[PDB]
This record gives sequence, structure tokens and C-alpha cells, in this order.
Amino acid sequence: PTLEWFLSHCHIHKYPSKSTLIHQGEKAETLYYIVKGSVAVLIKDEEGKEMILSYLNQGDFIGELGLFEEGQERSAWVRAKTACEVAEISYKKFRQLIQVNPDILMRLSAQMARRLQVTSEKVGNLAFLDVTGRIAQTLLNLAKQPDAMTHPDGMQIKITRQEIGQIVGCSRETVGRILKMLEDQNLISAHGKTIVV
Amino acid sequence: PTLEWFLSHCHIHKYPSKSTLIHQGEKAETLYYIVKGSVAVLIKDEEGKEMILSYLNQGDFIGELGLFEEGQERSAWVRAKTACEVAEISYKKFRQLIQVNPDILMRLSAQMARRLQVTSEKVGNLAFLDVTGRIAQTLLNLAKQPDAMTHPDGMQIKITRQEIGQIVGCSRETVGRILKMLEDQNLISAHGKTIVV
Amino acid sequence: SAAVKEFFGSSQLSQFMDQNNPLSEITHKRRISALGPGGLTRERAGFEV
Amino acid sequence: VTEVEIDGVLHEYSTKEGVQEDILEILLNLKGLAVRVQGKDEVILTLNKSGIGPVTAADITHDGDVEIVKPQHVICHLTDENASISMRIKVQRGRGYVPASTRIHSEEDERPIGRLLVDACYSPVERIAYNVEAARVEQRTDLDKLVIEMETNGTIDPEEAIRRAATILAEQLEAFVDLR
Amino acid sequence: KPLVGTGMERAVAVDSGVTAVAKRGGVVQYVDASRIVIKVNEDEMYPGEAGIDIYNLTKYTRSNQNTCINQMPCVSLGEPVERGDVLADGPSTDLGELALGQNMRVAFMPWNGYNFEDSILVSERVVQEDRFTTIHIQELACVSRDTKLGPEEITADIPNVGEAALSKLDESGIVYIGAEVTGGDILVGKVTPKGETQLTPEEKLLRAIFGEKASDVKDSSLRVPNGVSGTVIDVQVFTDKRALEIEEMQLKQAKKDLSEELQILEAGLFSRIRAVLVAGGVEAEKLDKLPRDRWLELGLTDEEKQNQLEQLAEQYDELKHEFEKKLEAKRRKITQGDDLAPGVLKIVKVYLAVKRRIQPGDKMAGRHGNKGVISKINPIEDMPYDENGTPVDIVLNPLGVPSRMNIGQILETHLGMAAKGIGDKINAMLKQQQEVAKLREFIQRAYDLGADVRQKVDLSTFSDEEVMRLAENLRKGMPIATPVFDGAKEAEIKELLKLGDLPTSGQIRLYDGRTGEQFERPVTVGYMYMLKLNHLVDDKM
Amino acid sequence: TTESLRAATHDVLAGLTAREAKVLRMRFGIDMNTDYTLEEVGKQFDVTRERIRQIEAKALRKLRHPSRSEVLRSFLDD
Amino acid sequence: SVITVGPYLRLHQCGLPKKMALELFKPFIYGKLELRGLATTIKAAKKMVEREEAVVWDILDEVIREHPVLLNRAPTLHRLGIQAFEPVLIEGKAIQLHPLV
Ligand SMILES: Nc1ncnc2c1ncn2[C@@H]1O[C@@H]2COP(=O)(O)O[C@H]2[C@H]1O
Ligand SMILES: Nc1ncnc2c1ncn2[C@@H]1O[C@@H]2COP(=O)(O)O[C@H]2[C@H]1O
Repeated sequence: PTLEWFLSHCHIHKYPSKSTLIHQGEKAETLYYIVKGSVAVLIKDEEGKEMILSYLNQGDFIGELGLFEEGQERSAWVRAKTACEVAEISYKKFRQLIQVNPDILMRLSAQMARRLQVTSEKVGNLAFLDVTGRIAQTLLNLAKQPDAMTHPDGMQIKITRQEIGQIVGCSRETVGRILKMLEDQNLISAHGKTIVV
Repeated sequence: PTLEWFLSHCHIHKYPSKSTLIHQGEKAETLYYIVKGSVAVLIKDEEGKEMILSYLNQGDFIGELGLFEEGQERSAWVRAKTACEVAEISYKKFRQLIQVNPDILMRLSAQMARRLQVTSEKVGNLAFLDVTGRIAQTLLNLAKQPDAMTHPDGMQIKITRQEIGQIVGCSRETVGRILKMLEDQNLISAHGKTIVV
Repeated sequence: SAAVKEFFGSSQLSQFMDQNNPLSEITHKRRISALGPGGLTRERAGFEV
Repeated sequence: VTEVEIDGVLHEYSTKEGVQEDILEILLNLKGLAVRVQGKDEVILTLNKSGIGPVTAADITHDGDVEIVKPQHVICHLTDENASISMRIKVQRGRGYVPASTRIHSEEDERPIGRLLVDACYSPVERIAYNVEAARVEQRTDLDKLVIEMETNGTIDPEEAIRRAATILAEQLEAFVDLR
Repeated sequence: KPLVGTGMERAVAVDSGVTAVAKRGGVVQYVDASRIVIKVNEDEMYPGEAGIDIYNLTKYTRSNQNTCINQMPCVSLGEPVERGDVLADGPSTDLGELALGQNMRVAFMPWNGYNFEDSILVSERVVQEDRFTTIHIQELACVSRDTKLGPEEITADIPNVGEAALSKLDESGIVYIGAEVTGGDILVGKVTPKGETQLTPEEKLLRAIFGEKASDVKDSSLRVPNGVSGTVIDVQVFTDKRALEIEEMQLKQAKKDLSEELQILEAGLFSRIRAVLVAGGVEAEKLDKLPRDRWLELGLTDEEKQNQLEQLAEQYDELKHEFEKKLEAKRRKITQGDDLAPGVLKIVKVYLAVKRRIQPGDKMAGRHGNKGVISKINPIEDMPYDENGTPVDIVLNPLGVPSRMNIGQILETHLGMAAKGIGDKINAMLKQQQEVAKLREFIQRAYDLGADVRQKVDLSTFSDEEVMRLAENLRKGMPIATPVFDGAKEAEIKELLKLGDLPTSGQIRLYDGRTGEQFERPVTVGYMYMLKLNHLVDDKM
Repeated sequence: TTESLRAATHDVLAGLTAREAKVLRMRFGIDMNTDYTLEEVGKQFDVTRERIRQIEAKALRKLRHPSRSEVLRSFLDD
Repeated sequence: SVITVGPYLRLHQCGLPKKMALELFKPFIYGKLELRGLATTIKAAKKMVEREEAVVWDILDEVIREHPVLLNRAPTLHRLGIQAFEPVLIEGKAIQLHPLV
């Protein structure tokens, strides 16, 4: 694809696990496209408290928010969940790419549309749903992302319990204790690996 | 200009207040463009209240999330705050419009970026910054987005402690209690119109 | 200019044309009168004229 | 030959902004239009055209069961670069006898809009004549033969014209033999 | 035309008009009723100019007396035009002679009180031809003026459920399929700001139900007046929801019009832009297949070409510039509300064209004072006919001709009957498609027929196809001149009529068809030349 | 038209309770030279005022009532 | 308006283009549309009569039956230039007139 003609002038960089891609406050000077790997988009308040905005997986762009306007700082931290083979395009050259071909932009805007939908959903969950419904929607959504195994009748997830903390953005004791409340209600079966019926 | 070009393909309806222009569950064929007026988006609850996700004014498109895929159902309700003039085209004509000309899609992309940004701040604040801090981020952003009179010594807003609350998420008598705390803290003044000093 | 305007655009004895027929418009162009300023009137003229 | 309905760019009575041909001269250019129908006894056509050049019958949305014998039978002309034209033509089936005048004299019905009624100068009955001879039976030589000179367009078998006529007369006069 | 003339027809059809001229030698580019385009030859074409020698043209128009104006050709392209010829006909002219009326059948009889006193009877068939049926362009207008409450705006908004009978319609709706519209409908929707009125509880409750926002911009739409069967053929103009629909749709209309105008007028020029590269080398297959724009990067050499690379670029500049200009002007002028001038807020214009079939009351006549009012149209089977089965166009009362003493009309009649006598010969020669020799023989036999005719032609001058054009243009009729006091004699018309194989006096037995019989005596038959008038029951009732 | 209208309003208003019809007729000045107020349905019948609002509203529903609103409906298009 | 002949008139007869029949006799047909009540009001009767109901024709004939009307030509020299005939309703735009008068 575009990926290989791209790769020949090497901007593709292979980053180890955790190695921070974006430090927010950097001046926006390059677009990315994750060719391999999973990424954490995340933010911090001044008093050390941190929140994850999204994971970002292969096929996705990092940093697009600065391509449109001059001289902006990067909106979130972007840190590698694992080993990442990552494209880099400079803005003044990627805009030439838009000028050459906007076909990419359709798929790009469809992804953005799904992102807006899920973000408005999250504001709804926050304002209007307590912890229980949030982690139900979690374990439900977890029962649909393509890594889940099947457990003959019902869905299976075993991510032990760290990555969910970073997806839904919560503590882990409360996840456990309400994983148990759902176990009483006969909707999950968890002993670390939670089976979503 | 290119807005004139867009509107020139459109078919402009008048809509007076409370008119529910878009509903959730119907199918997507029209992209909308607000010629005149201001509108409010909504989501409803399986049993309860609703959430305005954001407000939209003259200059915005509505409907676009359906644009990029066929057979897409409408995601939210969108109700008129004021009487509006809405420039409408169908998506097929829009695909024609994409091939014919750029630079509406770019403005649309810059807008999409801005909206993902401020709802992310909203989520940061819902998660990090407390309700007094949510009022702070919001009355800050509103001092940056104008509708005001720019009172010769001070600043004001026409707020009945209801739009600040609903943007943020709270109840009435309580935020009363707090903005009066803010008054005793010399942070606010209000009688029907709040003066954010 | 004001004169040659006024007079070419204000007069008796000038009026819209009989366009129904090339005959009517020639014989309108091949037409003679004994009236107008310095002329006769229907009530004053008789049979001799 | 029946009727026309014109509906186009502007208001729709009926020639608008860059047609030479005022209305009765397009229709009289459709009177001599020759259409054959084969399967059915009834038809409706449509036309749409635009842009500078002669407006003819080849542009007609011919129905598949319709034989247009002249695609060069002129209809109209488009003059202005801005001018464009959309109309509908009711080809034949009629009923009864000649024209529009006597038709609406019959027809109390008033019909919705677009419809421009037309005189019927037809097709396979053009002119006729006849001749009474004296039949030669050997003795009854004063008996009569007839000879009917008939003239048409094509599209009708005359023996069919004649059979239809006799069946018709039989059936009218059912109102006088069976009915009093 | 008139079959019977006096000779003065031609110079009057001419001197009511004027003439034209030609251009350089060439090949005729575009052919039309009124325009011709010629391309000048390469050797004649100067190198700087393109030399597309083009001509001008003609159109329709109203009269001072609400009648029709136009011009058409009586000629073909690719034929020599002798100077002073008529290249285009008029309202009342054809090949350069007068045309006031039509030529058709006559029989002089009483008939059941239908030609009692000066009235006229007529077959049905003449209006199947519409040949007397004809037109009246009429005019309608809209002054849009300054109103105190605000300018009259062009828009039309409506409450009061359905703004009724629109309530009862089908799904379609008076704008019904394909933008169809009835009599009474709107053409130009203008609204005028409205004052207020006494605030009675009923109507105020009604505009609390519907609630037209404020200032209540009263309706002033320009409509089809009642019963119109005319043609609102065009609109000139002189300078709410559906407000915006109609005006941005007016913009849809207009930009599509004018985007068309653009795309034609510059798709013209894109040939020369391309070609200008292909001069100075050839990108004989390097030019085309790669996208067209990227050709200036193809063949380029020293001094004289970069100037034309930039002339090319200047075209690229000027043209898109002028579109930016026109866009500004046009888009704002559709976007603007009505706010124009003192008293001229604006003026909108309309003209009509009423054409429908002729009916009793219309006044018809000939050229000897021979008037007549109409009293019925006669079915053809209900016309007098002959053993030929061929029925009469019209029946006239001869009650008055002794007391009217217009015997010239009689002579007119005979000399017309004989002329259809020759026209039918040429008709049969057409359907029978005679050999060139016979056409030559008969037609020269036709021209040199009279006693000692002052006027003389040979056909051996002409080729075959010229005689073919000649016979293919004469079939609506050849005329004849009976000069007024140098007129014809009983001997001539009688010799001429029997040359038609007709009766010497054109007196022929006629058959009624209400019973099929014969009448008692034969009747005078032959063709008169008659006149319509503006003195119509239309113009009288 | 006016005569038929107000004859029909007389015929419609003729059938109410006396209070409904009378407060309506006089309150809208129907059939005399006065401009009556609910301050005066107050000052005249009973110093009650707002029950006159809820009496007028009841009468309007009694009388719009499209078994009656149709002699009024030809006048929608006025 | 313009006149033409009635050859098949009886003496008492005269043409009447029903258009002007209607125009002159609208009060009778209105009173009669209220009497029957199809047009319940004069808005209704006037709109119904602009829309030319079929009953407007039969009732125009009803009203016009036995309903004389005058006839006047200029110049009215003596008494008999103006007379009164019975109507004969027609859709012929020309007045028909008994040839002997
Ligand atoms: N709410 C979100 N959903 C998905 N991706 C996000 C979100 N917020 C930030 N990002 C991504 O994370 C990146 C952080 O830095 P940028 O703002 O430069 O570009 C950002 C986006 O690519
Ligand atoms: N949180 C938000 N911030 C800004 N705009 C939003 C938000 N949520 C929804 N919208 C907009 O509101 C629209 C409602 O209908 P659509 O689904 O067509 O597209 C939606 C977006 O354009």
C-alpha cells in the first residue's frame, strides 16, 4: 500500500513498550500512522492524577489535531502499550498528501465519526451512570473486541485486570468487588478471567 | 463564499423554536447546514432525564455521521433553541459535492477536531476537576466564546445557573449554594444575570 | 440636448404605429391630412373640403 | 391521435423562454406524427430535451411497444443556451369520432393540469367512396353489387374495418330486435 | 399568398423592409433560419485573426396592436443569392410578395338561415388545419415600489390550514407532477409589509394558532388571471421558508444557467490552450495520455514560446478572474432583498400569447368590401359536396352582390379556381414523381401560357435540380397578376378554366349529404382570397 | 357576510349558561357601546376576577368545539 | 354583445349565453343555493359559483325558466326597437334573434 512506498524513505520507527510517543506540550511538528502496535492516549493533572483518553491501535493516526492549525501543543500523552512500528509524516508534507489524494480522508472521517459517537456516550456514562453500569458496559464491550475467546456458552476475557483500569479509567478494588456483585447476579464468572454470558 | 456555493446546492427550510429537526432512530439521507439560528443536541435515558452533549450555532453541519456509510441511523435528537434556517442537501448530492470541490470538508474536519477536544476537556474535568472546577473551566471557555455585552467594568452572562449546570452536570439549589460560596469568596455575583468578576 | 430631447418625445401628430399590416404601415406612411396646427377642424370644415 | 401535456422549466401554459414554436404549431407538428400500436389500443408518451438544436421525435421516451415510423418528424426548436424543454404527448386510442370540440361537448369531466386538448386527424381512415352496381344473377340482373373504395394510413386491415363495422351494427340493432 | 395579384405585391413586401450582405469566401459553418456562420478560407484567413465570419439573426416579438412579429427563410443554404433578394420572410410575406390571407374553397348559396344577411358558413376542416386559427400576444406587468413598512419582498408564506382547498388534494398538489400548474396559479410571488389592524378576539386567536411571526408581510403575488388560456411565454424584470427555497432555487436556476454559459464558453478555449503547446514541437503521444494540464512541462524551447506559456497562463488568469467577478455580482444580486431605488423597488414584466381555435362571431371578408360575420362551423359531412365526394370549405350568401356590385370578387374567384387547376397538376406530377423532361415540359408550358404575357422565362437556363428546387418551393401555390384596370377578360379566365378541364363558368352540380342528393341547379364554384381582421368577437365581446 | 356572522354568533352564544354568555357578550362589548373589563366582571357580578378567565376558557372550549367551529371556519380565511 | 340569427327560434324566444345569464341572475341563484342549503353561506355560494357547480346550470335554467328579459339596439327610434322575449339558454357567444324582428 501507501505504507511501503512510505517505508522506503524511512520514517517508520520501531518503539519499545511504554516508550512515550507524545509528551503533551511538545510543539506539533509531525503526523503519525500506527502500522503495528497498541498505544495509550492519556493525560495528567498537575497533582499527578492521570487519566487515559483512549487506547489507539494499528491502522490509526496519532496527533491529527495539529495538522489543521499552526503552532499548537499536543493534546495528550501518547505512550506505547507495547512494541510499536509507527509511521511519521510531517504536516507540511502530509497536507501536500491531502492535496494529492483526499480518498484516505473518507475512511479517516468515518473513524472520527465513530470516535465522536463513543465520546458522547462516555460523557453520558459519567454524568448519568454509577460504577455498576459502567463496568457492565465495559465487560459487555470487552465481550466484543477481537481478542475475546469463546467459553462454550458465553464470552471470555482474560486481560488479567490492569488494561481495563486504563480503558474504563477506574480503580481495581472497585472493579473486583463489583465483578463479585455481578457474580452473585449470575452475569459474570470471574476468578481473574471473567466470562461474560 | 464556498459557503454560498454549498448553500446554493441546498434547500433552505425555516424552523421556529422547539422544532425537533432530527430524531434518533430514523435513517440518514440528509446532511444539514445551519443557515441561521442556534440548536441543541440531546440524548435521552432508558428511564429518566436527557443530556445536551453540546450546542451548535450558525456555521455547523448536522447529520454528517450518516454521510460516510450507507444505512446509518440517526444517533441523537437535535432541538431548536431559536428559529432556524437550515440548508439541506442529500448525501448523494454531497458525494457529488466532495468530488466537485474541496474546502468545506477541511473546515468540517477542523470543527470535528475542536469538538473532540472540548468534550475531552469536559471528560477530564468530569474526572479530575471538581464541579466548582467544572464551572471554572466552563466560565473560562465562555469568556473565550462570545455572546456577551462586555460590561465596562466587569464581565457578565445571562445565566440562570441552569446552562452552567447542564453543561457541567448538577442540580439547582445546590449550585446556588456554591455560587454564593463563590460570592462570599468574591468570585462571582448574581441576580438572574451572573457577573463572573 | 434638453430641447432635441423634449421635442423628439413630445408632440401632437405623432403616435404609435399601425403594425398589423405592411400595407397599413406604408399607407400610414403614405397618408395626408388637412388638420393639426394651422389646419382645419371637423366641425369647421364642410363638404367642399 | 389524442393529446399532449406540457410541463417544463417555467409555468406550464405552455411555451416558455426560448422556443420558436408557439403551442398550436408544435401540436400541429404532432398531428402528422405517425404512430402504430400493435398489442394494446392505448398509449402515453413523454419527452424531455434541452439545449440548442431541433427538437424531434427521436428524443421521445418511446414506449417499447410503439413503432415510431418517423424519428425526423419535427416537433420544436431550442434557441437560448439557457432554454430547455420538458413535455408529454398523448398518442392515440381516442374514442368515438372527430375532434376535441365535440369531445368536450360530450365530456363534462374536467381534467387536472398540463393537459392541452387536440383535434383528431388520424391514421387508418383517410377518405372513402363506394359504387352500387347491378348484380348479375342470370335473371335477377337488377340486383346490386356494391364496391367500397376505402383509403387509409396503414395499420388497419380493411376487412377488419368491415367486420368490426358489421358486428357493431349487429350489436347496435340488438337494441331494436332483442330490445323492441 | 394571393393567387390573383395585380403585380404590386412584391415591391410592397420588399420596401416595407431592407436587405443584407456577405463576407469572405469560405465554407458555410452553421446554418439557420436567420443566422449563418461561415469559416473563412485558410489563405483568406489572416494569421492573427481566426476569421470565423459570423452573421446575425431574428426572433419573435409583439406588435403595437397586440399581434405577432417574426422572420423566417424562403430559401436554402448553398444556393446563390442575387443581390436584392428576400433572405427572410415577414409576418405577411413569403418569398417577397404580400400575404394577408388564405386561399380556399367557396360556394355561393343560401343555407337554412345560416347565411341569412351577410353571415358566413364554413366547414369544420379548415380549423383542423388551424390555417385561420392564430395568435394574440398580450401584456401583463408588476410594478414593485417603495412601501413605508419596508420594501415589497419576493416571497410567499401562508397559514390557515392548507390555505384551503389545497387541503382536499391528492398527494400530488396543484404544483402536481412535473411542476404542473393550473389556471389561477402564481408566477412571481411578491409580498408587501403590512400594517396592523383592529385586534378582534377571533382573528387574533387565529394568528395565535398560526402566528405569522411579525410585520405580517402581506401577499402581492403575480398570478394567472381567471380563465387564461394564453402563454406566459417569458418574464423580464427591470432593475420566510419558501422565500429562501425560491430564491436559492432561483440561484440553482441561475448558476446552472451560467455555469453552463461558462463551461461552453471556456470548453471552446481549452482547444487552443492545448494546441498552443503542440506548436513548437509535437508531443505526438506524450501530450494526450498524461493528464492534460501537465503539458507546459512538455516541449519547450527558446525565446518565442515562454511568452506563449505566459499568454496561456494569462488566459488561465483572466478567465477564472472573470468568473470570480460574475460570481460576486450574480450571487449577491440573488442574495439581496428587494431594496433598489426611489419608487423603483423594482419592476417585473410579463407578456402572453393566446392561440386557440376559431368559433362564431369572428368577422371574415375578401377584397371588394365583401364582409362577413360567422354564425356556425359546419361539419364536413354537413358541407355541400360533389360526386367526387369533396366538400366545400365555405358557403356564402349571394343575396347582396347585385346590390353590392362587387363583381371583381367574382373574377377573383374564377381566376383562383383555374390556379388550383394548375396546382393540382403539379401535385399529381409530384406524387407520380415525373421525369425531369416532363417537369421541364409542363412547367415551361405553365409559365408561357397567357395570351401575350409581358413577362418571360426559359427553364433550359436552369439545371435539373434547380427545376427540382423550383417545383419543391412552388407547391403552396404560384400566383397570378390581374393588374387593376389592366385586368383580365372573360375570354382569358374561360380559356384558362377549361385548361383546368373545369367548367367554362365553373358551375358544378353539388350534393347535399344530409340526404346525399343533388340540389336543383349547379352552383358557381371557385376560390376567393379572403381576409381575417382584428375586429373579432374576441375583441368585441 | 357580517350580518350572517354575527347572527350565527348570536345563535351560538344564545345556548349557554347565562353567566357564560353574558360575561362574554358584555366583556367583549357585544351589542352595546362599552368596553368592559374583568376588573368590571369583578366590580359588577362578584369581585372575583380570575374565575372569569376560567369561565371564558370553558366557554371557548364549549363553543369552538367543531360541531360549532364550522360556522366560524368559513371565517378562518378572512 | 354581438348578434347573429336564430333560424329555428319560435317567436317568443331569444338566445342567452349562460355566462351572462349567470352574471345578471346571481342573486336569484344565490338565494336558491341558500334555500336548498348547498351553499350554506355567501362565501360558500360565491366560491361554489366561481367553481361552476353542475347545479348552477340546472338552477340557472330553473330560475331563467319563465323569466323574461329585454332587448335593446341603438338607435331606439320607436317603441318596437325594444321588446321582451323568453330566454333560450345557449353556449353560443352570439345572440340569436328571430329573423322577422
Ligand atoms: N477522545 C479521544 N479518542 C481517540 N483518540 C484521542 C482522543 N483524545 C486524543 N486522542 C488521540 O491522542 C492524541 C494525543 O495528542 P494529539 O492531540 O496531538 O492527537 C491525539 C489523538 O490522536
Ligand atoms: N459532545 C459533543 N460535542 C460536539 N458536538 C456533538 C457532541 N455530541 C454530538 N454532537 C453533534 O451533534 C450531532 C447530532 O446528530 P449527528 O449524529 O448527525 O451528529 C452529531 C454531532 O455533530
